[PDB]
Amino acid sequence: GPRLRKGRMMDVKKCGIQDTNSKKQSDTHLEET
Repeated sequence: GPRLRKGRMMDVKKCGIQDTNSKKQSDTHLEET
């Protein structure tokens, strides 16, 4: 009934991947800031 805000179910049944100091790359030559 009362309006709600974001918070829909997300990765809950998954292992919950954690990225502390990890980095990702793409096809185009991209740099991490």
